[PDB]
Amino acid sequence: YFKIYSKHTPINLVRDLPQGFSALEPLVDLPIGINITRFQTLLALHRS
Amino acid sequence: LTGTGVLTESNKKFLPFQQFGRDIADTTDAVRDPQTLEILDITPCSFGGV
Ligand SMILES: *[C@@H]1O[C@H](CO)[C@@H](O)[C@H](O)[C@H]1NC(C)=O
Repeated sequence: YFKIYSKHTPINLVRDLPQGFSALEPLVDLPIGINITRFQTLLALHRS
Repeated sequence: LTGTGVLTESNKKFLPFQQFGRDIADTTDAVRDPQTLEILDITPCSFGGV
């Protein structure tokens, strides 16, 4: 089971992680049943 | 989940994921009914010493 917990926060801080507390609610539970040892972040390019 | 008690209306703002509730003893104190998704409080039936 892949448990994803999420919390969405409106901030206005420029550079770093804001200092505070926010408990993450569970978003989705996925029955994927696969081995995971490595992961990748996906970004988006901007072209002009 | 089995038990005995009186089911009454409640004012506990359950979050969407949240289904039931537990007291210190871990006995269920509130439950969300299937089919209608409403939140029912579970209050033990009156008892005491004679
Ligand atoms: C049946 O249960 C689902 C939740 O599992 C609910 O969304 C749906 O409204 C229920 N249907 C009826 C007719 O109660």
